[PDB]
Amino acid sequence: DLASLAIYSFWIFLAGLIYYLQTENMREGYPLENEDGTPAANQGPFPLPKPKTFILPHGRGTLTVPGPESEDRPIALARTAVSEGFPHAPTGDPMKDGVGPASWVARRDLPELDGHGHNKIKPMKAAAGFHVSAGKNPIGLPVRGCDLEIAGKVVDIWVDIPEQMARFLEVELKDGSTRLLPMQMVKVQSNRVHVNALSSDLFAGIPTIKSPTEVTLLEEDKICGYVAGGLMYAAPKRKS
Amino acid sequence: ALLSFERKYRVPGGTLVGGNLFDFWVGPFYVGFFGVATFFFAALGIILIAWSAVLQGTWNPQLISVYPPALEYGLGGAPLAKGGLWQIITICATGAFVSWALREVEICRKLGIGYHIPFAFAFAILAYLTLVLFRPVMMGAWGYAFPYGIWTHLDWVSNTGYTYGNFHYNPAHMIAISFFFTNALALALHGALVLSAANPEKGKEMRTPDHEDTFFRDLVGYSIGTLGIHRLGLLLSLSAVFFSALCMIITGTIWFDQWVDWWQWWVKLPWWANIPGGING
Amino acid sequence: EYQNIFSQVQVRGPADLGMTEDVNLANRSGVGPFSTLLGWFGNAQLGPIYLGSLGVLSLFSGLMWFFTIGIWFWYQAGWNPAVFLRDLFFFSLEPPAPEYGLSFAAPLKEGGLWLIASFFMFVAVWSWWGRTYLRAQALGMGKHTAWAFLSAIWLWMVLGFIRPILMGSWSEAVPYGIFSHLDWTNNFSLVHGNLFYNPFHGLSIAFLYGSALLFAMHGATILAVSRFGGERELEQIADRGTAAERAALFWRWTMGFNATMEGIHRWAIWMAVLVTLTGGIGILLSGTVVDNWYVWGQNHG
Ligand code: BCL
Ligand code: BCL
Ligand code: BCL
Ligand SMILES: CC[C@H]1c2cc3[nH]c4c(c3C)C(=O)[C@H](C(=O)OC)c4c3nc(cc4[nH]c(cc(n2)[C@@H]1C)c(C(C)=O)c4C)[C@@H](C)[C@@H]3CCC(=O)OC/C=C(\C)CCC[C@H](C)CCC[C@H](C)CCCC(C)C
Ligand SMILES: COC(C)(C)C/C=C/C(C)=C/C=C/C(C)=C/C=C/C(C)=C/C=C\C=C(C)\C=C\C=C(/C)CC/C=C(\C)CCC=C(C)C
Ligand SMILES: CCCCCCCCCCCC[N+](C)(C)[O-]
Ligand SMILES: CCCCCCCCCCCC[N+](C)(C)[O-]
Ligand SMILES: CCCCCCCCCCCC[N+](C)(C)[O-]
Ligand SMILES: CCCCCCCCCCCC[N+](C)(C)[O-]
Ligand SMILES: CCCCCCCCCCCC[N+](C)(C)[O-]
Ligand SMILES: [Cl-]
Ligand SMILES: [Fe+3]
Repeated sequence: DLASLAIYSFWIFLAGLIYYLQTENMREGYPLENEDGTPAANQGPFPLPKPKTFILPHGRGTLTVPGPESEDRPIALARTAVSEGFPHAPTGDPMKDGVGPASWVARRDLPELDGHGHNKIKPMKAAAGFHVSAGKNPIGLPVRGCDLEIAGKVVDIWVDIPEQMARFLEVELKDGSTRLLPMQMVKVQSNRVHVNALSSDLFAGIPTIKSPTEVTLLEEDKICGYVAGGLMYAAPKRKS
Repeated sequence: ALLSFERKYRVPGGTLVGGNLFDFWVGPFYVGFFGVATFFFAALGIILIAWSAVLQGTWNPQLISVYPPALEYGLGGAPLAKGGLWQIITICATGAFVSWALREVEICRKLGIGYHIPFAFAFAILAYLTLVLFRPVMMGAWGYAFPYGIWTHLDWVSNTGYTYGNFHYNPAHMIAISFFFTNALALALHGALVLSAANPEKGKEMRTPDHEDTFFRDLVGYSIGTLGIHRLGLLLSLSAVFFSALCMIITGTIWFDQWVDWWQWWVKLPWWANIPGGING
Repeated sequence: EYQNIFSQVQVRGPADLGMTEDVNLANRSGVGPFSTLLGWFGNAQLGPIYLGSLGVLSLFSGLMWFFTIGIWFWYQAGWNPAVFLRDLFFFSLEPPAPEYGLSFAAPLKEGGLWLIASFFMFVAVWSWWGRTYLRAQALGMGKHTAWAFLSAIWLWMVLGFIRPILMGSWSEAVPYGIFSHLDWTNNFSLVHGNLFYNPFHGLSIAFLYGSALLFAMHGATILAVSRFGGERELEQIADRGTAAERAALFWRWTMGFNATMEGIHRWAIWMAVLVTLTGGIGILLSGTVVDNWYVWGQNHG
């Protein structure tokens, strides 16, 4: 009867869809590897999808996935055990070396562009005429570290123009240079900005940006990686 | 086996209990203390269900049903074969769910990401504990809880619902359904908008978030934005489940009459209670 | 540990007239106000809306549906504002009696008014569907939003049009009222031997619950990795960052498999459309092919 046919039909379709969907979600990270980076023997029952090619706007060419995968950076780790499945210990300083929670990815060393091919993220001082419309203005506040030491002062907000939101505070350090801090990793308070992730002594080691009026996808990943790594790694120097 | 980018993240640390003792993976799966706890509670729980199935005399998944204790046992223990298995299985289940949440916390810590996922999951756990713990304990018997069976649990929804007339009239239940329906709309639209940008008309360049924001203003005159839609989805789905628990915490306890009759609070307000015509009078 | 549910600081710039591409700018409004209130959670900017011919056809068509029900509700309230407010939930514009079958010949005071209101609603939604397609074409984007909105139209079409026609009466359709459409829903279940035995109703629920599960998971995930600019989903598709990797590896380590930043949105659109897709089939087969889902359930066929 027509209803039994409909439901048997559906289950067949649902199976093909789950298969279609799984292969679609294998366009990055695959094929699987051993800890040494050679391709693993057992890959699962799902094959790699046929490559698709995004055309990136603004003359940035194409991406084709799945494509060849390399970290394009050295990984300062060493095995802690003689078999698969154990942690790999940082061989250096994991914050400086950019491993574990301090991990960054070798993204294009260009900045994200808006629809019109202008930079997405500008310091607010070069954004006509972006102002703080609500909440506390963080500009001029001191920046405190998790060791409850002042590390610097906020001298600008870096804003997303097309989404009109604050993305970084630019912080001036004891030495006169600046760094960016993710907006998502600071507590703006009445009288200071508090940074839980980093102690005062680690602000110096935040990666710096090569141009003062733009930040690249690479630089973004290094900065954000380094700050998030602080939660694990600057834990000795955190109070409450 | 590892994803091409995985090795740089598989560093030590982040555990809440055990230090480096359970700090390892089995294939893709992180373990941790709470990994072992999950396997314990889940293994013991599955044994107890098969044991329940033996006593009941059936190995059919569509028939196995583990029932609470009968109402006369109140909030005491009952014999294994007449509600005690359900009680032990309910402890095991609560143990595996809370273990799973805390395992997600250890993974959050290793990866240096926020704790939004286990926090969100904790709302699902609360809903389950409303149905099998909080409401039965306020009503004074484990018997008011739902049975563990594929069709018998649906049987319970129908009977519990129809006890209070047509259950649609629960006003918390009304709000809850609204949030479920809205969340589905929001997920459809979010999935569609990202895909419409990444996968534009044949031969064109990838659209930008500007196209996304523009599309929604053109359509309905507002776009909530790329951070907004993610906040909105978390809030719509967590709200749905909040009002779900609330609609059942109040049913049996502060309200036990027909839900339809609750709505007379509005109709009988004194300034229109007597005015002739309309549906009421 | 700030959690990024609400913004700590708002910044505003000149209002955004949006991308142009092939959009006819003649048909766009002026930007409305900003909203500090909205601006804590999402964007502050109301407007501009694009109202072409199809927008106004839909919007005029759609208000006529709303006022047509509203005028009947006043009649029923005997034009008394106090009664209208008291019984607002109890009023109902019902379809024509089974007598009139599929005829447009029933009087106003016995479902002819329901047909008028329905005709307006039919025009309203279909014009609005054409609008979701055309607004996307103009920006050169895929028609995902239109094909997904079709899934919802499908259930609405089955409930009030297709299924009423196959049963052969407008009385089988859904009344325009608050409590009355709840009763219809409850009564529908009982007459068909309990929809919990309708296997399509069961899947419909699985997907409606999966939609809640998956948007909880997805939303929570993006907020967890918003500290590496995770919300920037298109540039993470084009050029994978630590946000996409940590997002994927959270889920790999939890449950043994994971998504891509693009692939998760395919999970998303499908989880959601399958609600109204299985839904419509379940309702369409109810009373047409299957009298009683309990009885059908006993044979499985
Ligand atoms: C005839 C029946 C009545 C009715 C009687 C009831 C009764 C009784 C109840 C509801 C409840 C609900 N009703 Mg009602 N309801 C009716 C009609 C409706 C209609 C409709 C369109 O008609 C809708 C949309 C709803 C919708 C709803 C929701 C608001 C709510 C259930 C969601 C929930 O609690 O999630 C919460 C989610 C959970 C509890 C799941 C938790 C999962 C746990 C944490 C993890 C499990 C892990 C698992 C074991 C692992 C498996 C192994 C892995 C796969 C490896 N009802 C009719 C009129 N309704 C329920 C409610 O509000 O509950 C609080 C409820 O009890
Ligand atoms: C929420 C309010 C009601 C309720 C009302 C309904 C109604 C109405 C329906 C269901 C249906 C289902 N319910 Mg229920 N259900 C309730 C609470 C639960 C709980 C729990 C709190 O422990 C569980 C595990 C389930 C599980 C189930 C599934 C068997 C089924 C589809 C779920 C789904 O797709 O969700 C979304 C989740 C996913 C898509 C993720 C995958 C989850 C998988 C499918 C769960 C496997 C469960 C497995 C059988 C448990 C045993 C395995 C153990 C390891 C031993 N329900 C409460 C009491 N439930 C539907 C059905 O078809 O029933 C026969 C249906 O129509
Ligand atoms: C006593 C009641 C019966 C019951 C009788 C029915 C009947 C009858 C139906 C359902 C349907 C459903 N039931 Mg049920 N159901 C029961 C108990 C449950 C329980 C439970 C026990 O907890 C749950 C979770 C559900 C859940 C569900 C959903 C999965 C499903 C509706 C999907 C949907 O998104 O529709 C919501 C989405 C729409 C209606 C689409 C609307 C789209 C249109 C185009 C929107 C136009 C808007 C208009 C222009 C107005 C604009 C206004 C403003 C601009 C905003 N039912 C019991 C057994 N149920 C439906 C279904 O699919 O059946 C299989 C259905 O017809
Ligand atoms: C709060 C919003 C929604 C939500 C959120 C949510 N769920 C989540 C998460 C989040 C954020 C996770 O991180 C977690 C996950 O891993 O996602 C894949 C999860 C999860 N939600 C799940 C299911 C689930 N969620 C549901 C609901 C919802 N989850 C909400 C709608 C439902 C519904 C609607 O019924 C189900 C079925 C799992 C896939 C997973 C949790 C897995 C887990 O806890 O694993 C550990 C335990 C086991 C492996 C099994 C233990 C077995 C028991 C000891 C015995 C059986 C007892 C049980 C009572 C049997 C009853 C069965 C009968 C009713 C048929
Ligand atoms: C206060 O006064 C004002 C001025 C504001 C007016 C008052 C307005 C008020 C009070 C409005 C209230 C409206 C309400 C409560 C509406 C509720 C509607 C609901 C709950 C609808 C539910 C379901 C609807 C469905 C399933 C309808 C399906 C419709 C169709 C599929 C269209 C079918 C079309 C038909 C039959 C006509 C076909 C004819 C031709 C020629 C093609
Ligand atoms: C409820 C449906 C969701 C589950 C779908 C099952 C997909 C399993 C995919 C496993 C793939 C593992 N692998 C080897 C590719 O990494
Ligand atoms: C969902 C749309 C409407 C949401 C509006 C909610 C406003 C919240 C305001 C938060 C108050 C500001 N604070 C103290 C969090 O910085
Ligand atoms: C979520 C619903 C939002 C609807 C907002 C619609 C905004 C339209 C702006 C119209 C502009 C007209 N005017 C004179 C105020 O500038
Ligand atoms: C996007 C695909 C996700 C797959 C979800 C599958 C959930 C299984 C639901 C089982 C319900 C079966 N039943 C009893 C209605 O026939
Ligand atoms: C009936 C619904 C249950 C679906 C559960 C499926 C869980 C998928 C687990 C994937 C792990 C596979 N593995 C070990 C090869 O990576
Ligand atoms: Cl809440
Ligand atoms: Fe997203």
